[PDB]
Amino acid sequence: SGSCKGRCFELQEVGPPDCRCDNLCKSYSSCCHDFDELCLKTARGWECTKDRCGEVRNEENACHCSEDCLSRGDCCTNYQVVCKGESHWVDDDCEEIKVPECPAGFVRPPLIIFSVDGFRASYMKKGSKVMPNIEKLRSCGTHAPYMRPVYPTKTFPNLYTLATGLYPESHGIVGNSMYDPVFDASFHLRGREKFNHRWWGGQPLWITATKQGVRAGTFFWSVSIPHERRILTILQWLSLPDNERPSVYAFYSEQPDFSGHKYGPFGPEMTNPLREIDKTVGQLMDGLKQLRLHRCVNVIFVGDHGMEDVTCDRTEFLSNYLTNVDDITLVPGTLGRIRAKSINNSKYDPKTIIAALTCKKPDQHFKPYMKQHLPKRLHYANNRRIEDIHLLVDRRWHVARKPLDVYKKCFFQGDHGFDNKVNSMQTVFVGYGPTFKYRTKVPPFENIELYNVMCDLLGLKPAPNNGTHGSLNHLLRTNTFRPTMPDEVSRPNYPGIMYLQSEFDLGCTCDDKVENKLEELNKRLHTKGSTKERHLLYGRPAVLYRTSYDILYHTDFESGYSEIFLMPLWTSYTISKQAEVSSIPEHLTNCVRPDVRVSPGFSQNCLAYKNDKQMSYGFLFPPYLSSSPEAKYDAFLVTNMVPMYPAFKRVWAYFQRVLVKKYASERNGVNVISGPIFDYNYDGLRDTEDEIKQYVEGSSIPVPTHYYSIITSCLDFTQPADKCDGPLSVSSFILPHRPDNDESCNSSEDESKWVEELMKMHTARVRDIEHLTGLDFYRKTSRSYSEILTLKTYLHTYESE
Ligand SMILES: *[C@@H]1O[C@H](CO)[C@@H](O[C@@H]2O[C@H](CO)[C@@H](O[C@@H]3O[C@H](CO[C@H]4O[C@H](CO)[C@@H](O)[C@H](O[C@H]5O[C@H](CO)[C@@H](O)[C@H](O)[C@@H]5O[C@H]5O[C@H](CO)[C@@H](O)[C@H](O)[C@@H]5O)[C@@H]4O)[C@@H](O)[C@H](O[C@H]4O[C@H](CO)[C@@H](O)[C@H](O)[C@@H]4O[C@H]4O[C@H](CO)[C@@H](O)[C@H](O)[C@@H]4O)[C@@H]3O)[C@H](O)[C@H]2NC(C)=O)[C@H](O)[C@H]1NC(C)=O
Ligand SMILES: CN1CCn2c(cnc2COc2cc(Cl)c(C#N)cc2C(C)(C)C)C1=O
Ligand SMILES: [Ca+2]
Ligand SMILES: [Ca+2]
Ligand SMILES: [K+]
Ligand code: NA
Ligand SMILES: [Zn+2]
Repeated sequence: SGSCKGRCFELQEVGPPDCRCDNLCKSYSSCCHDFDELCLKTARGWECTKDRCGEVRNEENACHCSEDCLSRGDCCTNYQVVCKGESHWVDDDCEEIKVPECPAGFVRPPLIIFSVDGFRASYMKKGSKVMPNIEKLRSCGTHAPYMRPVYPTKTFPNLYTLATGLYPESHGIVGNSMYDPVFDASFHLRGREKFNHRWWGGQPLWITATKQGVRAGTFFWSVSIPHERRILTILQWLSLPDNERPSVYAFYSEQPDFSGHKYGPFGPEMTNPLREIDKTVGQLMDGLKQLRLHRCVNVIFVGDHGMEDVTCDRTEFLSNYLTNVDDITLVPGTLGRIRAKSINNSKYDPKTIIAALTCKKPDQHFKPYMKQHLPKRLHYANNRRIEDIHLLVDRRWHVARKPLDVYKKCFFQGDHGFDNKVNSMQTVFVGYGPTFKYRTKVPPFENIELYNVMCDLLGLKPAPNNGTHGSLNHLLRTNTFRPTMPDEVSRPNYPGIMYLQSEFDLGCTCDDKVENKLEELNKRLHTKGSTKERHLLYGRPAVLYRTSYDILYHTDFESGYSEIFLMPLWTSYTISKQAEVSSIPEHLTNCVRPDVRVSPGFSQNCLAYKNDKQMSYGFLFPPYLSSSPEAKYDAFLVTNMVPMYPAFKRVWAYFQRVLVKKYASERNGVNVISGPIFDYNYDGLRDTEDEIKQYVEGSSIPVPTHYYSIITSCLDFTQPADKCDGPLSVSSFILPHRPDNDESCNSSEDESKWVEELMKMHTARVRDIEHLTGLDFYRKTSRSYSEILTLKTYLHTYESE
């Protein structure tokens, strides 16, 4: 005589073999004997009808149309519509919600997270005619045109990111399928291992809430609970008394993802799943309205990822590239992860595998990487569950090991998982409620930001995460989070002229014996910082760690020079729309000049570069853009030199000689901050000096793993970058410092055919560069700090609209 009565969908999960009545009884195959009869009632379906109005409460029924259903909180959601002549929520005009309009005893507005699997961003416009409820939320509330998922653009990684504010590499759910070599265990969609708590790192919202005294409803719903029942359960929970009622709830829909896989993102069959999801939204909103909570609850309508057209004929097979294909294990599909089939195979060499997968067919539809060489914006490396070899797959394609795998399983027309900047992978965000703004459209943002906001909505302190708290304040009417700029840890030195030329023995020559007093005070003033206001538009960056460095001023650029790394941490310069490009004179071709402000012992030397047959050098401030022949000499200072592989110099030279001036023309001047990054342990964080794995031969000169640039101008491009009154515009890059161009399959062509495509692939947020350098940018603008935080999280994705 099993005991689920009274306990249907329990919040305090009890301990088996005492029988369960919650969303993980079904998932464990261990429900109390009568769960299905008591907790999954369906008799008479989900809608009141005229003839049910005022009925005699009968507890077999799925939901109720009896008089007493409201204070019980178990009416069918259309009860007041059918039996009281009330209107559907979707038929009421939008009215601003200026304050929460909540029953007494509510201590904060509840939050409902309505998550929709595979809801591609473009469905909001393309399906608007068949989703009236969703369209009301979007138009009346706060929405973005799209929301960026994390990579990989799969379900578990994304939903767990939403819950935690963490990148996959930090929370540990790095794919829908995974092998952990520490546990020696596999995580799969089908089956039970995925439930073990050691997979799931960070602190998800339901725990953050509970630890701070805020009760949560379930986040994981069994696939056997119909959607209408999930909705009714939420509404029932919302009717509980004060001391038991949760404040945060989640609803999950497996659609439109399930149908998008079968039919493709825009298959004609997709219209019905979109209508069904809208109806479910309408049920929730009508249900809240009956409870007088429709102007009390904050609702978030959010997806995990989009959906692209993918068919079994667009499959790449590794057996067409590798003679040795049976010696590897592939995690396949819309990304590839490769590891050895046996770790006892001493033959298995990842470099030979990468080499055999690189630019072998002319329109090859995947590109192989060592995971540390993946674009840093993906943040997809610092986890032992991520295999060393990664294949980034072109949108619309699959990769598989051998052809049998794809014909012992074309059944599907849709898939997802690709690079998170791909337009088809973008998803949705709408926020509706008293805490969200009214009829407001906000720019696109990343789903890692939402955890912080959900915490702000609930009055919770978020666990440490990868969002930038405050960057989404512009979504919110109140409960904004007002952070303070991080404190500078190291104050700069400001060295004057302290060394004579003969103190330097650098192996460096400069054939420059090229000797007024009007001009002599002029050069002195430039060295003392007289043009700094022009080249350092937003103040100097703050150094957020302990180190020794010098500010160096010049006519055309300013730098923060590290005595520890023997090069600039940052170099900052402004190029106006009218700047002229010039070429390096021959009296200066291999010229490098001692910097008499900086000791020989804290300087680079040219002999190390001569000796190092693989390493050459470039400059952070480009000599090509110097303002005068006198100022050009500053660009050849040893303190503006950085180590560069010759293959990388092709990239860098094209950027400096062609692209910067192009950007200045297009944007009405640009301010550029460039520098090195050292991330030898691929954790996305600045390396300390003891982490550096490579030096210029025979020297203490460390070799960067990457070079960054941050390119800022006026959002109103009719104002010049140096005289901007309002909001700013930025694009940035973190380019991999590689000794070959194997990544660029067209690299034998001229740079105008491949360098810009490389830079687009390695586009970056300012915030990414901050983590990687320990610098804080944009310290002195006339803009609000939250606006600046938004700017620092911006990613220029170079996708069409
Ligand atoms: C994105 O946001 C996140 C969150 O803010 C950032 O991640 C943090 O990065 C911090 C710096 O790397 C990191 O701090 C370390 O924590 C160690 C203790 O960590 C444990 O406890 C915490 C707290 O509850 C917990 O969060 C951790 O969770 C990780 O591990 C579990 C497995 O048990 C996973 O389930 C979970 O997914 C998570 O994994 C991720 O992080 C770990 C590293 O912590 C990675 O290896 C995984 O791949 C994955 O990315 C832990 O359970 C602490 O020991 C470290 O301190 C060492 O270093 C300093 C140096 O001065 C020293 O003071 C310490 O004593 C210690 O040094 C000694 O140990 C060294 C290492 O063993 C040893 O080599 C030395 O010789 C010394 O003896 C360090 O403080 C913090 O853990 C994570 N948090 C999370 C959740 O990931 C992330 O950086 C952000 N990303 C970007 C790009 O900004
Ligand atoms: C295959 N699969 C997919 C997801 N799923 C299932 C059942 N129910 C859920 C929904 O899960 C969530 C919903 C939300 Cl909204 C958030 C947040 N934030 C987090 C989760 C996780 C997953 C528990 C982390 C299921 O069978
Ligand atoms: Ca999904
Ligand atoms: Ca690092
Ligand atoms: K060299
Ligand atoms: Na190449
Ligand atoms: Zn899917």
